[PDB]
Amino acid sequence: EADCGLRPLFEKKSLEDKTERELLESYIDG
Amino acid sequence: IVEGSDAEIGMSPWQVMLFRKSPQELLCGASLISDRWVLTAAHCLLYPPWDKNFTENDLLVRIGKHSRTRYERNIEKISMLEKIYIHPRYNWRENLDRDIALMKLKKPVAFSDYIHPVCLPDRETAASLLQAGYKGRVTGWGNLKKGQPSVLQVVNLPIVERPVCKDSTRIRITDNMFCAGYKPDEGKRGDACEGDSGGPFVMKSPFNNRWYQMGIVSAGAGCKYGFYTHVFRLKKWIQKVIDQF
Repeated sequence: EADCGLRPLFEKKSLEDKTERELLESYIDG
Repeated sequence: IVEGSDAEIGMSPWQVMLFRKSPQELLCGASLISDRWVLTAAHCLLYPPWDKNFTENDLLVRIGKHSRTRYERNIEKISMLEKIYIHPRYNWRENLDRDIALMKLKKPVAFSDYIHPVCLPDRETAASLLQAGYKGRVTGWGNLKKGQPSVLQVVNLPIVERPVCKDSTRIRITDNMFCAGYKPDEGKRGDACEGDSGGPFVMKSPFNNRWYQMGIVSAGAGCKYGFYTHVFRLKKWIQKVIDQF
């Protein structure tokens, strides 16, 4: 709850899931 | 999920599965927002048009799951629904307005690398990330088009402008909801199918790297745009229920 939103096997290890970048790119545009 | 793909283990530690007791099968999806609280759609439990009225004992929640069917020792935990809270102003007779529900667990579940709660939005986050064009993420074990996915599916899709949401249907989309999905001329497809309802619609905030639940799967586009519950719009209600217990 104070550590919510951060994934033990991804954020907590500096790893990016298969397609999250796509989301990031959306904020930009492409 | 349609046009999605097998998710990576622990890629969504807040995904919750609403498993029915008989016939034993998947009913819906949900998210973990605390050690005792689960969030899902209202129609996943109570929907008169289909003679649907599930009591707390009619099922339970499987948390930290990956496979759709296989039991998963030392990975998934099973909880017992203590109480269900459907939104008072949730109407089904017209358009699933305020299609949301809270489920409290009889016993708090411990977190793991597979079980972890997601953060709820706030005006800043919501107001900044809830913008047409921006892509959110949805997950679930819902159907595909066999039509049964082996493991949890995942897909990312754009938020559609409220104006466009409206025209795309005769349903009076309220402000407690928002539509997401691609326009037919986008080429790429992907949306929440039946079974993914009650599932989390999330976004990764760039201002703090954490994942936030913007919506709940209310009306998957297909298997047109999908309709989701505006989580922030109803945050006031959520707390009211939380502080209440």
